[PDB]
Amino acid sequence: ETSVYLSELEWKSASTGYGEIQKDASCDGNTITLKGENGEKVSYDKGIGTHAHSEIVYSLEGLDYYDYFETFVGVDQEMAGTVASISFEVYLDNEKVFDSGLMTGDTTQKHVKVPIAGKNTLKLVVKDGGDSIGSDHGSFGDAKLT
Ligand SMILES: [Ca+2]
Repeated sequence: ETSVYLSELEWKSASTGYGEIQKDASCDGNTITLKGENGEKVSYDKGIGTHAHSEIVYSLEGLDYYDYFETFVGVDQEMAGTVASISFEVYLDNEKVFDSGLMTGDTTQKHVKVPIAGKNTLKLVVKDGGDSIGSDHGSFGDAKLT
């Protein structure tokens, strides 16, 4: 495969603040949507939908073929207009490689492209923005190894 969506992979472990970690859907089971730079929604066919506090861990064993982990991140726009407040962190082995800082409902999505050469484990974290988990629907749009 020229690219492998995370939603094709099985995780080593996964926690979430609500429900199921959803493959190719938001945590509420909708098409994943994030806030675009034009103010409008951007919809994603593939991705991972979860809820703060969430930690999802993937082994990269047998996936050393790929150069980058790539995803868009943001508050899932099913929660536009709410108190949603989260941050995204990405780890490769035991170091943080991406940190969005605080993102609320109207915060434009961010793109992640981090190199995975020589790494064995990819960990995705969605934190609760320092308040509560209320409305903390965080989605990884187009999340993939490529
Ligand atoms: Ca929050």
